[PDB]
Amino acid sequence: MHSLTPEYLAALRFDGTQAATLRTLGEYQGKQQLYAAQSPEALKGLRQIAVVESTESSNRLEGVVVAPSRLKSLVLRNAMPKNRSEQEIAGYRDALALIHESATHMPFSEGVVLQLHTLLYRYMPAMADLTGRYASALDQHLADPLVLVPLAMLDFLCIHPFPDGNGRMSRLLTLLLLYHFDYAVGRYISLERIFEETKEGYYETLEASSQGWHQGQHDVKPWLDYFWGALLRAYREFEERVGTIE
Amino acid sequence: MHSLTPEYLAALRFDGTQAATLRTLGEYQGKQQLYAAQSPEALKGLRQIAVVESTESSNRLEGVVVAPSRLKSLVLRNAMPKNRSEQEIAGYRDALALIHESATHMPFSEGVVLQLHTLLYRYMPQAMADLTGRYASALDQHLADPLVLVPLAMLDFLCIHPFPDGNGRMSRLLTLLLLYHFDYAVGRYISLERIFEETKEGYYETLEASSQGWHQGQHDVKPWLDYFWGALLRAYREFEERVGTIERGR
Ligand code: NA
Repeated sequence: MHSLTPEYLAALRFDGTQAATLRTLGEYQGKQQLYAAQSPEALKGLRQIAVVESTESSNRLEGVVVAPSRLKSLVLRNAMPKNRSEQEIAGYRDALALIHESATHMPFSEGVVLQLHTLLYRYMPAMADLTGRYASALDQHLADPLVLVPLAMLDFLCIHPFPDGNGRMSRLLTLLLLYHFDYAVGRYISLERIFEETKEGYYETLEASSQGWHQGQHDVKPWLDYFWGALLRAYREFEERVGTIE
Repeated sequence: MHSLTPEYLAALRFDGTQAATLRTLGEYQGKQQLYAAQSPEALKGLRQIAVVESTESSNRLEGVVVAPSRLKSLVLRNAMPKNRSEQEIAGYRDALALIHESATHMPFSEGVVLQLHTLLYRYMPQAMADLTGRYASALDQHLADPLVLVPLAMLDFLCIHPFPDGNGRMSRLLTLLLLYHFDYAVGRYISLERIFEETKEGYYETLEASSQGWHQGQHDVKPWLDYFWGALLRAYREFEERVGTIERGR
């Protein structure tokens, strides 16, 4: 878990641009409750588009697609999957549904990760060291959660802990950890979709930042800049739908 | 203007702590708008305390004090000053009130700075050229977050020492002015001057520390930034404690 070691984290340095990006994401989080108070009538409409786009993009990034009309039925009218592709959609759908409704009760432990992985594949016929370093980084404030969350996911993808679903699991765990710090934009704007729309950047930054990872000499700036950027696109897109402030 | 030079700003680097601090202040900034509308009563109560503390504390840091009963008659009843001490309390009172009501119509221009310095010495018997245009240039190009530009502009303001007298009080008044330009309105409900006075040792140790090698443009602004942000946090944390009390024991 080279990204979450005390040595690696204590060495991280941010330029004036990154610093401003963090302050800006702090601002968006703070206004989350205002935006809602101003346009609660808009929240339902956003959720349905997000829940569908999330299941659609997260699976399509893995080459899994279903007929457009079946996507609707599986996600919105709880339909039964009839083939391998639909079974992977219903699986992500259930995992996603649980995180949106219980993330604040689900800690980042092997138990929860295995629980979510089990849902993801429920229609199909060193996590201890990751969760521990992450837990230890929070407990000691070794870095802001907007740094730990993305580095933990970088390490998760490098660790490649399950034979299948590591990419989708990384995207599901991203929502889970963001909710632990009340970064709820993921509920009204699909992060999986935002990543799929910047698909090239998503995979280039992950590969660039996972280079030299085994030696602990990897550079996380490419992945952080991309992550914070997608998180901003989500807030700006959420803002463009529920007004602004004074 | 060694702190607001593109080279000095493009060079600044922040550790994991400083980064978390900026994120935290960003969090507080964007939430006191709804935190206000949900507790209007508590505010008006804290405001009549901060306005008195701001004037009391900003002037006492300069060794200027008045009778305890006179302080309230001057600040809350616009009483007329009857000696030099009261004339400085009254001047700050007027400049402070002007900022709390027109800050968003008062850009950081030489005009606004002199307008304020003139008020500060309204009851008394009797450079900024670049600093302002340098800050303007830094904001326009986004060379740094406003939580960096503001504190560095005040460090430069104090090092320039542009007025024969008032530079200290002026820096504290200008701090509130600039913070309002970025929606950091906690200074109205929790006195930033008082928070500085309660930690005066840190206020001066960091200003003297971060101004070493200032003329050659090779000074370390971390001591001052860390102190400033820390003070701005005590203010917001203290605002959440006070609004969480006055609204539970009605
Ligand atoms: Na909890």
